Amino acid sequence: VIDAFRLINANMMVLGHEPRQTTSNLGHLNKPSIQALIHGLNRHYYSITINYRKNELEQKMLLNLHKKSWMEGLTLQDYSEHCKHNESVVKEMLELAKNYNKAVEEEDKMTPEQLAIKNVGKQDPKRHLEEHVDVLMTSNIVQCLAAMLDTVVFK
Amino acid sequence: DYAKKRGWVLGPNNYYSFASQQQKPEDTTIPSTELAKQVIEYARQLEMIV
Repeated sequence: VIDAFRLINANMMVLGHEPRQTTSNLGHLNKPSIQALIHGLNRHYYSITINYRKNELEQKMLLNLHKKSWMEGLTLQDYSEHCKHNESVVKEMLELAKNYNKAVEEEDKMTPEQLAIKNVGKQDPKRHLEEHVDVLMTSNIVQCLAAMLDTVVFK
Repeated sequence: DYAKKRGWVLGPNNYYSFASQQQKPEDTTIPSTELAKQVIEYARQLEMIV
């Protein structure tokens, strides 16, 4: 929340003259706040557009820098910390699946508009079933690939 | 005739020659180059559908 201002002289407002001049890049975004509009906005001063010209060189000392690594790209943590994670996620997905089965056995000859009618929450398939699959796939694929690389890069 | 090309000895009663024993030699634990291919392929078909 940063802003820049300048004054408008009193007598000019009484005369027909308005504060400035117009070309079409005035009106983007620059909706004044009501809070500011309560005080002397326009009546006493006007806002000026602001922008941050981040030139080259200082760009890279931020983008390619605040986050990075090197050897961290090849770390395994293959003990129980992995197997225990798998045996938590699959365990709870067992109940998610049983829920979805029950939640579809209804098979009533109604119309999906009525389904939306009573639809409120916990839409099993999309709400939960799928994110568990995506997480499990990600973790296991990455782990196996890293092990297969280290098995050849070192002896 | 067999002795000229085939193994063992020609009526020795104690054959001496080359052996036909076969050993798998599957000790190598490195199918890494191809198995890595397979895994990358699974990642390939988890994406690029939009």
